[PDB]
Amino acid sequence: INHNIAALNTLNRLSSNNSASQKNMEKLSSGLRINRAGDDAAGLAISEK
Amino acid sequence: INHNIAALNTLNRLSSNNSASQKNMEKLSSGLRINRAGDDAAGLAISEK
Amino acid sequence: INHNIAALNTLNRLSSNNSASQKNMEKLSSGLRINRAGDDAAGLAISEK
Amino acid sequence: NLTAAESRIRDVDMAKEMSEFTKNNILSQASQAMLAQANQQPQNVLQLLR
Amino acid sequence: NLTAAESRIRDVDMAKEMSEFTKNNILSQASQAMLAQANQQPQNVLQLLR
Amino acid sequence: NLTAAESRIRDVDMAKEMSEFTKNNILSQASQAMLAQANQQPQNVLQLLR
Amino acid sequence: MRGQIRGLEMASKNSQDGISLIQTAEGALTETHAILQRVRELVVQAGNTGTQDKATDLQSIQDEISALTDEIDGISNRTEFNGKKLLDGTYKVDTATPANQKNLVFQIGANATQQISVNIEDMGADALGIKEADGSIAALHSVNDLDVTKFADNAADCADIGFDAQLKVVDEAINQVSSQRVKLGAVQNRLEHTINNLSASGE
Amino acid sequence: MRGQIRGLEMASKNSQDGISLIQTAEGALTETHAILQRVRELVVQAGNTGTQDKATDLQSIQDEISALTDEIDGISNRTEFNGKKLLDGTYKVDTATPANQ
Amino acid sequence: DNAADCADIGFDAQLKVVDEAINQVSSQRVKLGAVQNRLEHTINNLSASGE
Amino acid sequence: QDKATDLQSIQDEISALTDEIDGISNRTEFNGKKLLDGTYKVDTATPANQ
Repeated sequence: INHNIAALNTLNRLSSNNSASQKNMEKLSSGLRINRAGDDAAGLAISEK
Repeated sequence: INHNIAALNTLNRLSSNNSASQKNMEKLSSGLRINRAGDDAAGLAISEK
Repeated sequence: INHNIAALNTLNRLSSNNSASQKNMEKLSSGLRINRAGDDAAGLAISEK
Repeated sequence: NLTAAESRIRDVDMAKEMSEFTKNNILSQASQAMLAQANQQPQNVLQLLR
Repeated sequence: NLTAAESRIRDVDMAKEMSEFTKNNILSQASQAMLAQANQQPQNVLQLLR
Repeated sequence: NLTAAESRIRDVDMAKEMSEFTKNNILSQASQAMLAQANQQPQNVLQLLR
Repeated sequence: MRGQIRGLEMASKNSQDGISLIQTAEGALTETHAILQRVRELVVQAGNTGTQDKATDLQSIQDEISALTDEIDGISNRTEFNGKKLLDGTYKVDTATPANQKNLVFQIGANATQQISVNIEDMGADALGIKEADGSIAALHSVNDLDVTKFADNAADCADIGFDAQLKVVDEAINQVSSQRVKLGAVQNRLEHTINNLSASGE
Repeated sequence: MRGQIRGLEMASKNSQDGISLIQTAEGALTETHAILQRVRELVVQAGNTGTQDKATDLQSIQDEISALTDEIDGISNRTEFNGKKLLDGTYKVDTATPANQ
Repeated sequence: DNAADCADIGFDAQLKVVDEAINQVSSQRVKLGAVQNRLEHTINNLSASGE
Repeated sequence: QDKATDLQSIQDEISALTDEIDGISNRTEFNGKKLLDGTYKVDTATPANQ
């Protein structure tokens, strides 16, 4: 009951929320939801044209 | 909501009114509505004859 | 009680008031309530005649 | 007469439209303040957690 | 018109994205508190041992 | 005509360039705020430690 | 839920972009309209000059007008919203076969059938017509604007040359573009009411 | 007890969702209402133009209005709360047979 | 080429079948959630029985 | 509204995503065992082969 914390999803939720927050600031600092192409390739290609 | 001012028509209205005012003075200083041929080519050709 | 801000109408009110203000300036800079045809198609067609 | 009617179609009442503008910009600042208040509750949810 | 559509592709709604940010940072603190609670049980396993 | 074309090459639209300036300075303050938020997480890592 | 919500947001986005399209179109129609007003001026002047000034002044007037018509078709060709022709006959109201109308279906809502289509039609030949234009009249009144030397021949008598005829068909072309602009203004209203319904729904 | 309690909680949940439905419906009716106000404006103008402007201006007015009506039925059709038609005749007040309401 | 007309290309058709695929995976997830419930009730019955 | 090439981009994305669908149905394993593929289909022609 101790040798492995059962709260392991909680860790990946922590990583998820941290990475999320990072990407949020990336958008907030840039002023672009499409700042990196991984965001939305479709809207990217559109915005290119 | 910030990375691009929505007030963009306002700029072209500014350019429009400035250019307008310029042409106005052009007429006011010359005393000719037909000062440049771009004004009225028809009335120009008439005034030529 | 936290994972989604309940204040979501407030956002669309923000977009609404901003877009409104934009259109207001559009009129104020142009001197035309009928500047774009989306304003009033009826009064537009009239003003055309 | 015609140009007068034209004007009554097209002519902005800058007074009215600036009262309206002043209003609407203030509604923007208003609702923005409402977000600035709205987002302050989840931190007190953290206070519930700890 | 084109730049408007560009904006509607690219333009962040800083309001939305800051509500989202505030949220997510708080979820970080949240889950961190959840670890801070989670790790407190094995000591009571020691209390079972002694 | 020539000086007009010169101007259309060289002439700043101070209106456009000040909207752009105001924007960019605000983006500086923006991203600075983003750092001011970013650096606040490791302290909650300390809270995980203790 | 999340299906309808995400597609709703994309539907409002879609809507604002459709608005932008029709704003581009109607701006092209604003300048179209401006030219047609100018043509009307030139026809009024032409009507006086038909018995005041000579065939050569009229020739100058039609150099101007025909150039302006060339600019009409130039607008109907060059005007594009992200590359797409807006004004030409490609989105005509009613072909012989309704299947070939190719109508401007836009996405409006988040589910099936939640779509609206429209039509656009402008070119040089925007003069009178029953389904298409016609020959000496109803097309060339806009494409040619006949008064080269032809209002030196008569007042309004010919009814196909005649000044009354030319002018009334110019005014009708103004009415064609008018009604089209009126359509797109209504369309914009429809999409605004739409995005309101969408935003509230999404809430 | 626990039966009534759990079903009660689900009943309040059910209630808030019913609220959300009628809020969607009434928002559609807010824009409906907005259009009808606009129609009224166009009728007022139409009434003056009946002896001031011509049949073609009226034709323009009715291009607008008829388009707006097309938007009325468009609202009554497109407006849905989780896919469900809200405004159309499917939930009419009183059919000939009350069973079909 | 069309709006929804073809009924096999058509946008109404494409979209409704996408939504049905969502319903397929949906119902499957629903199954496995129920399965999990069944095994939880199971392990309860087991634990009590074993006592 | 947009052209065949933008649609081509959209389907580059979508078809890639479908490739990821089958990629999930193939890669997803619980201690090596395929879970999502047709190996555990609902109803074959012969129920014995389910």
